[PDB]
Amino acid sequence: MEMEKEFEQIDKSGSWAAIYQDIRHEASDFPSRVAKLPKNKNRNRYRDVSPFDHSRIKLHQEDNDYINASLIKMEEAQRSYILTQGPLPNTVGHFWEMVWEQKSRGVVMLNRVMEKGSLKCAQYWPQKEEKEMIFEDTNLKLTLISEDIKSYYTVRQLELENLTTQETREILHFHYTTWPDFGVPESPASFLNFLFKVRESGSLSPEHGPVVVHCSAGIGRSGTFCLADTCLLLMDKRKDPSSVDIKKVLLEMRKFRMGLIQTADQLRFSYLAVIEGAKFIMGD
Repeated sequence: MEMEKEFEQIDKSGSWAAIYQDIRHEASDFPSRVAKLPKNKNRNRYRDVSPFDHSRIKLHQEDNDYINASLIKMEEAQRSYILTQGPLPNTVGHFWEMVWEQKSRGVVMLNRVMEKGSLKCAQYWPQKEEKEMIFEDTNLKLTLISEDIKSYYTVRQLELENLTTQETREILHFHYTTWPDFGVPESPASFLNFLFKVRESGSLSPEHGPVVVHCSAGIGRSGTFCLADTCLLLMDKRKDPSSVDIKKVLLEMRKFRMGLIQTADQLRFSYLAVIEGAKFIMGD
C-alpha cells in the first residue's frame, strides 16, 4: 500500500496511538546482560535504554569493553549506523575511542546540550580552536578546526589524534540545533535538508566506517534519522517504490536496538519525512 494513502487513512481515523502500540508489541526482545552488570551503572544514562548483547559495539580494551551503543546493519539497503546515547561526563573518552576504532567519518547530533532546563549530554567537543581537549583515559586529542553556523544546523570540522601513534583523522560533526523541546517539527523540510547535507559529505558511504548518530537516549530522534534515510534509499533501489513498508523497516531496525521511535508523534513525523522526501528520490 502506498504509504501516502496509508498515512491519510490513519490520520482521518486518528489511530496513530494504535498503530504505534502494535509496533511496540511485535518488537524484538533480546538480552542486554552486559549493560546491566554493576560495573557499568555509571556508563548508562537511562536505566530502561540498553544495547542488546548481540549488536553492541565493543571498545578495544581488555579492562572494560562496554559502551551504550548499537550497530544497526541494514542488509538490503547496504547502509550501517551506530546509534548511541549522548555521552556522559564519565564516557566522553569512550565515545571518541569508539569513533576512532570504528573508522567513522561523521558524528550526527540531534539534541542540544541543555533542553527543558536540564543537561541532555556532556559538552564533548571543543568550542574554540585554541582550546583543544585531551581525553587521558583513552589517549586521544580533539581540536576544533572550523565551524559553520546555519539557521537550522551547524557543521564542524574536527581533528582527532591518536596520541599513542600520532595518526590524525578529520571528523565531521553535523549538529541539528532546532528540534523543539516538546513534540516534533511541524514540517520535515529542514530535517530532510539536514539529512541530505550529511549524505553529501560522504559520512554515510561504504568507504568509511558507520556514522555515529545520537540524541539524549539514542532511540527517538536518532531512530527517525536512520529510518528516514533507509526508507528513501530503498525507494531508489527497488523496481516498485510503493512496496517500501515503513513499519516493516522499523521492526527490522528494532532487531538491533530497542525502543527506536519513542512516541506516536515521532512515528507520524517519520512517515511525513519519507513521503515528502520521495518527491526528490523519484526524480525531482
